[PDB]
Formats: sequence, C-alpha cells, structure tokens
Amino acid sequence: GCIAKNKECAWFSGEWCCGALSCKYSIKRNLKICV
Repeated sequence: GCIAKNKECAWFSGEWCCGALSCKYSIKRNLKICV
C-alpha cells in the first residue's frame, strides 16, 4: 500500500509514496501527486 508517481498525495494523507518519492505539485495534472 503506497502512492505511485501519478496518484494524488496529501501532506497529511497519513500514507507514503512507493519507493522513495515524495508528494509534489503536478501542473500538468493540475493537482498534487507523487513523483
């Protein structure tokens, strides 16, 4: 159970992204997802 580099990610979602990526803003996705 982890957030991939494409799925939304809240700064307080409580979960973490896969591998070792963080939650950044994606202009192209006009939202906030991991990378």
